[PDB]
Amino acid sequence: TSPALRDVHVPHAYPEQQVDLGEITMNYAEAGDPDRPAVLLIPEQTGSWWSYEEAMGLLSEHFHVYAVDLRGQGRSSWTPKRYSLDNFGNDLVRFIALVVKRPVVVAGNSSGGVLAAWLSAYSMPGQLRGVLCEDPPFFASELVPAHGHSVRQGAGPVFELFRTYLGDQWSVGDWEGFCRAAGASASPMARSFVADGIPQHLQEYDPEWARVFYEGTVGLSCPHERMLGQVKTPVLLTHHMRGIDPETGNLLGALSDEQALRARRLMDSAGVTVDYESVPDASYMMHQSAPARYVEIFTRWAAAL
Amino acid sequence: PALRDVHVPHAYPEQQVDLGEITMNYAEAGDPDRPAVLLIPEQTGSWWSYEEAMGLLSEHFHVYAVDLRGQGRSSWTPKRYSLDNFGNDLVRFIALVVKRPVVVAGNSSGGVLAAWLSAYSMPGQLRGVLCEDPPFFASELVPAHGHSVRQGAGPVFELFRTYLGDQWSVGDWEGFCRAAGASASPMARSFVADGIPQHLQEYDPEWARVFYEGTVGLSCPHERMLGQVKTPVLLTHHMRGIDPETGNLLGALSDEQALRARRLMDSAGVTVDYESVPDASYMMHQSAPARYVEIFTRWAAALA
Amino acid sequence: VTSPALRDVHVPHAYPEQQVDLGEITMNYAEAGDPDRPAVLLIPEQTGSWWSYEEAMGLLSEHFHVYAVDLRGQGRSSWTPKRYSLDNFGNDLVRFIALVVKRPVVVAGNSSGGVLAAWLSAYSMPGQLRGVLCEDPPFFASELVPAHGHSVRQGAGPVFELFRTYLGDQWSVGDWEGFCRAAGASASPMARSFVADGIPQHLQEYDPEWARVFYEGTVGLSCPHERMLGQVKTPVLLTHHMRGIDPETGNLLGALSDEQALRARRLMDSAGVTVDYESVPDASYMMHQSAPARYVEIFTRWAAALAPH
Amino acid sequence: VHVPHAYPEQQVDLGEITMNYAEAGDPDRPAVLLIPEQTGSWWSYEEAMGLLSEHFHVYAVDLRGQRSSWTPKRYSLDNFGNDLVRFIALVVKRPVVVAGNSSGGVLAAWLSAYSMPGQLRGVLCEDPPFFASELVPAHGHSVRQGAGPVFELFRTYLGDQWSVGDWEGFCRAAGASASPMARSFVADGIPQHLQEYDPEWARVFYEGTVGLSCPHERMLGQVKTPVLLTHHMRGIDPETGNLLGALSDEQALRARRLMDSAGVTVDYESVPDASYMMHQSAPARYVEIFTRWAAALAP
Ligand SMILES: C[C@@H](O)CCCC(=O)CCC/C=C/c1cc(O)cc(O)c1C(=O)O
Ligand SMILES: C[C@@H](O)CCCC(=O)CCC/C=C/c1cc(O)cc(O)c1C(=O)O
Ligand SMILES: C[C@@H](O)CCCC(=O)CCC/C=C/c1cc(O)cc(O)c1C(=O)O
Ligand SMILES: C[C@@H](O)CCCC(=O)CCC/C=C/c1cc(O)cc(O)c1C(=O)O
Repeated sequence: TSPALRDVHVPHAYPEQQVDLGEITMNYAEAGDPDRPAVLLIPEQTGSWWSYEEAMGLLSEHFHVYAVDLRGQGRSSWTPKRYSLDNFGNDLVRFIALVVKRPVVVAGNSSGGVLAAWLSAYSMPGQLRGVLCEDPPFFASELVPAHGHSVRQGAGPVFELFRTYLGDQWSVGDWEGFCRAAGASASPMARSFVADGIPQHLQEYDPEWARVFYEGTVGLSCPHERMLGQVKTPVLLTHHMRGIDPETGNLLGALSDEQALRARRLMDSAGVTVDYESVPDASYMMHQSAPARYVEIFTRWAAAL
Repeated sequence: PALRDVHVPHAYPEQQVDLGEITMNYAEAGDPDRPAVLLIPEQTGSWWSYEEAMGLLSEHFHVYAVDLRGQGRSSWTPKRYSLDNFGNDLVRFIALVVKRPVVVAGNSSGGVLAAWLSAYSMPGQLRGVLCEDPPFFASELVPAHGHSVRQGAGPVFELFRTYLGDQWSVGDWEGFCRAAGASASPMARSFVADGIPQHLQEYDPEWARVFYEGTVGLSCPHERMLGQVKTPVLLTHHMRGIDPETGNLLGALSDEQALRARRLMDSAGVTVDYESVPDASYMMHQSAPARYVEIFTRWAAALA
Repeated sequence: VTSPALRDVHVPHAYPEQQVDLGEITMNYAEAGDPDRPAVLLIPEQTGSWWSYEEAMGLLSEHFHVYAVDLRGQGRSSWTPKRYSLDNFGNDLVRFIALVVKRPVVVAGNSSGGVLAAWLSAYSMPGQLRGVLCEDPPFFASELVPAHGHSVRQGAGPVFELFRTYLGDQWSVGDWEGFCRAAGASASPMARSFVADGIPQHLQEYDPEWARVFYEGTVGLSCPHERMLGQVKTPVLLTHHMRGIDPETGNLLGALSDEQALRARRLMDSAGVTVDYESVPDASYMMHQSAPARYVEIFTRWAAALAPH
Repeated sequence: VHVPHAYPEQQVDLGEITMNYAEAGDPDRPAVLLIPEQTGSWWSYEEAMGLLSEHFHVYAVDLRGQRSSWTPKRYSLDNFGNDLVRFIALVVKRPVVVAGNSSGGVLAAWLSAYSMPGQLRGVLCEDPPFFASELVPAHGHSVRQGAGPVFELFRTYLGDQWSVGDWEGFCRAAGASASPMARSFVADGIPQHLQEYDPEWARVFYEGTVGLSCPHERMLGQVKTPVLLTHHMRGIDPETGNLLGALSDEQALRARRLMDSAGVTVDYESVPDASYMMHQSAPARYVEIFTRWAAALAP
């Protein structure tokens, strides 16, 4: 297995399509009847469009569904030195403008949920009808957050190992060294990656993603407080498992109760309807671990826009 | 300037468009059936930096001149100033207002953004770009080639950051003039004046911060942008030199930096025209409008 | 205001002032007590000069040979543009002990001075220190990217931002009017406290580049607190004064959180030293100045127990 | 990985670290302190020590991160420099003449400006990357246009405290580098001196943290002892525009101007045919230059 050669991809239930956005090619898949309201699905970090493979089938009964590979992931362009929230987000603006061509409901998981909120605030006018942020690391994914734990006290331990042992565009590729260091890590999420083989979704991932989160450059020019304070559409914030590790004090999960509270206050001050669904027993990737439950929450909220 | 009530009338009516995050102010001139042109001002310059050249270009072109975010009547956006946000604003402006392929001309930092659009616009948006005295590399904190911003315009930016401040929150013009008067940078000493120039009153000095601190282009290194340009490019290179007292760069970019930038743009496969005008000021479109429009029209006429 | 930028602001105090050339800088200091008694070094809080301790020095001089110092960028000590770092502050103090005190010392520091006392416990030359008192120290909370809890941006950072912008490096801006306007609009109670009664004398002696390097996270970039605390080599007393959470912002009030204190104590315990912890939640952060008798009581009680059995 | 050498080795506790060193010559003669280049141990000077020990009391040291303590997250010019201040005060206990090669010569200048008063009689800066080892220098080429390419490969393929240790991947990338210095490191086995090196050294130079709080122009403008600056091979690579050698002629001029304004005697010796480690590749030549200059210092 050689992720650096980008020859790792496998079949999926929907055909894969590509669009030139200008700087990058973005790979995506499509499901459902084009006469239905459009939905855009943005995956979690290290997740490709097919992170949503099962939920797409359920959602396609009611919506025209697009799921995308972000730059640095899947079959989309890898762009050294270019990974930032603003480049991710403007990629998605161009996708909506060039491919979807009608208003969309956007759902994103974790960093994808950060980008869904990015679009709510910063898309072109009228591109969006509402957004679902699925377990988003508001503040918790920033190096210098306005509120609560930083990324160094949450997912950063994992990103540090990715940066060191996998490297930009898999330039190091030391899977054995990664597993050795991960098995001895204080992060339960880090220890979770130790395996004989490389998970498929991680084979498709550009680990420079991890560098820009760990080093705090990905969001340097996009502070979360200013983004959250400027959303322009309804927002559903889903909040899954979270807790504090007694051994280290680090955050477990995507964001703390305090970070969720401050994020909700910020979006409420922007003048939009903010719904909050707390599912403390769910994994962060509910759209994949509990697809029917996720689609139930999604469709309930989508119907009331 | 902090209250943003300083604006005055101009030879053209001003229009505003909602791009999403920001409102963009601009002016329009010429016949809607002529080829479209987009003019991007230098740093601290509003759209009306191009007022004279617009008149001359409007005989042949449908001309748009814009205020970038943090300038003029466009939105001020604290903590958001980066090349990619400037650039994508302009992508949106072309898509929502111009709605036709455009020829883009940009002065200094506007010319960096002209090259940004050449490489990173949506497909087919651009026919070609004129980069008027662009500080390739020299406006970066850590350039691949040649002088850094700290050895170029950085001394000016340090003074703006310290004495004017983000969104004019400090606004110590007397303290700025005192310090600029004692600066080794000739460009800094050129701002000493009793009153605040009109263009600078409209300017958000957080601009100077993000250039001085190296954050504006952190996720947009110039060598990767220059190596991915996709349209014909005309690079005009105006006055430049070395100050013996400091070794600092005078002008927008050195001959070495122009050479390395042209090599990258050539490696991207595009036709790069290089016009060296070592007598001209960096803002030739304003100091010598007819000469600027001649160079522009000569080159634009030859585009497919 | 230009007087602070010209550094002609200094006034007399209760003790005469002395200077020593440490190499890069001149360090100003005051001395009290019997040279026959055990030596003590007092390190002020940020914006505080040696005379922050003036009253406590009188009380301590009864039983100790007391030295109180101006750090670089403060008081009459050298202002050093672009050189403000925990390592440069700390090595200044190492040289002061070596060149002036010439005896083992008990070190007591307030807030950032307490961070520097811990620095010395870990990183001084061998045998220079017998123990350190860390008076309300912002362990982790004065860092831009701490291992644990609140960052400086969620604590004292709002004050440092206003100092950086309106006072400026070496007081080059000096916009006190603008500072007060912005401060009166600030959510930080510490920020608002600086407005009344003009520019405090201690602040006029202060180089606000201090505030820049804390706000920008450069002061301790090469000196992470977790590695410092895990390598202390002397007994440590940590006094923990007022602290809480502001409901309006979630920001820390005080020097460090109870979580940060716990994690700091755990690291110092793992270093193999005796760690004492005294919680005084009703005290201001500068207890040595606001309640000198109470401070000297804590100090002397603990210093007595440093005596070998 | 450490091996025997021609001189016995000693260790001293400086506080945070233990410092390894070797000592040679008559303890009655004037003291000399030798600081290696980056990735160099004290025995970088082994042959030069023999020659110098006939007239001088010679000390050669391992800096932190090179048998001296490795100290993760603590590598900075000021921590390097204060280590040496402590070594002089605790070990040498007499004024010293200091010679340092490349980054060691940066530290020799550091000591001239920032040591404790009177610790130093003079410094020799052997091919020092003044400015050129900084991320944002006041003058000339930055580290990214000089030795940076090498440091980037060390950071990625070797890693902090050799935590990655992908020597094969390093050799592959180095052999294909446009930097001749990088290409020079390719070898089937790890050189002994590099086995002794903490590559977090390379990280802090590449990332510009090593000297963040120690800008070179303020250091050079505050030197307090005589300075000898030796300037070896240097040039421009036409393919990249990058600097070859330690510093440019422009950077040497700007450094000399600052040291002149500091108020000290500055001597400049241009040897454009010499490699940067003249004390190792041409020891007799190096000791001739040093012994001449040191004899002119006030006894
Ligand atoms: C490599 C990646 O799988 C590690 C993050 C997953 C995890 O910790 C589980 C708790 C949820 C945190 C998510 C999260 C947090 C971030 O700070 C950034 C992210 O992109 C995610 C993100 O997953 O996109
Ligand atoms: C007006 C002042 O605030 C900007 C500097 C003017 C000057 O030095 C004249 C020489 C040309 C370099 C310009 C320039 C250089 C940069 O590094 C960045 C810029 O935005 C410009 C820029 O003007 O956009
Ligand atoms: C006075 C002003 O300049 C600093 C504001 C101090 C304050 O909030 C009082 C509560 C305790 C925090 C202290 C503290 C905290 C830091 O992060 C850094 C410090 O140097 C101190 C420090 O005071 O040295
Ligand atoms: C990794 C090591 O090989 C360094 C590269 C040596 C080299 O290019 C030839 C000599 C010119 C530059 C030296 C130099 C330059 C720096 O910027 C920093 C250094 O520590 C040295 C230094 O060697 O100490």
